[PDB]
Amino acid sequence: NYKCSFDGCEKVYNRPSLLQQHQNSHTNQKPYHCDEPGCGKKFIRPCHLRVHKWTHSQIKPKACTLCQKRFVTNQQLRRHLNSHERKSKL
Amino acid sequence: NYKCSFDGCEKVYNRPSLLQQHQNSHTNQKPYHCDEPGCGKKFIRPCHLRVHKWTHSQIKPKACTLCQKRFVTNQQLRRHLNSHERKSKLASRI
DNA sequence: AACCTGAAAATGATAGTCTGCGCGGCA
DNA sequence: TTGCCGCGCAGACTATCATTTTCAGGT
DNA sequence: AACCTGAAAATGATAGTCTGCGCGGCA
DNA sequence: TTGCCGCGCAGACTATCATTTTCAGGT
Ligand SMILES: [Zn+2]
Ligand SMILES: [Zn+2]
Ligand SMILES: [Zn+2]
Ligand SMILES: [Zn+2]
Ligand SMILES: [Zn+2]
Ligand SMILES: [Zn+2]
Repeated sequence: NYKCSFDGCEKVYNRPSLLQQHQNSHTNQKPYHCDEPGCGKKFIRPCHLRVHKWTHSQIKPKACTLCQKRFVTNQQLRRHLNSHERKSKL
Repeated sequence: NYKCSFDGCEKVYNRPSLLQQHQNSHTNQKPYHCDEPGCGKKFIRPCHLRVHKWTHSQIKPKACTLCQKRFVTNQQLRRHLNSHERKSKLASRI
């Protein structure tokens, strides 16, 4: 496997990529750049950037059947629907 | 909560003791010493020493139902019983 | 009331971890 | 031709925290 | 064969992390 | 007495590596 050389970490990952992404956390390195005009945000991991890029699309992917609002994560949508339900109850 | 001030660490623990024990990693400190004649081993955490002290005690805690041998960790005993099972099965197939 | 005010909830963005896939390399 | 393995990839989750919006209390 | 010999397995010790408990301090 | 909150401990775990013992290979 692959272990972290950091002073007191002692973490282990089963892939080189995972170790490099973990180590970028100690070195505050964010290889994955948003190629979007005006953003210049950077991220440790490719998933983080794949998700960030949705903030720029005019129409966000996940939709609310009720209020037509749109969202990015599933968790965003579920939290929003639980707010709708808690609101109905009141 | 409790965060590590060390550069680029970014660990977090929910108790002072936990933070202090992590910080023993940076300072290479082993506060908890074995008070046993001739041992003089040292440890980062109190649990590590609580576990070590069993090596000196006359009766180890975990026992084997089969061969009566005794052990320290549960993992030790689980592994030993799986050795018993592998051997019993292999000779039973034979 | 029509106010404010800070608390409470919603919303938004982003960090780590886990699963399962395909794809090349190896034997 | 094989599968067998190491590996990166893509997407999911939870958790965290900041930023906004709502909300209730007192005034 | 009964050898050795190195591989594989057993065994032992020790690092970090997670959960649940009781325990004291308060308000 | 309520709990509510911090807090350290104990038990449990995973994982790693060192040290011993077992076990087949060729001889
Ligand atoms: Zn690390
Ligand atoms: Zn961007
Ligand atoms: Zn909605
Ligand atoms: Zn640290
Ligand atoms: Zn000792
Ligand atoms: Zn036994």
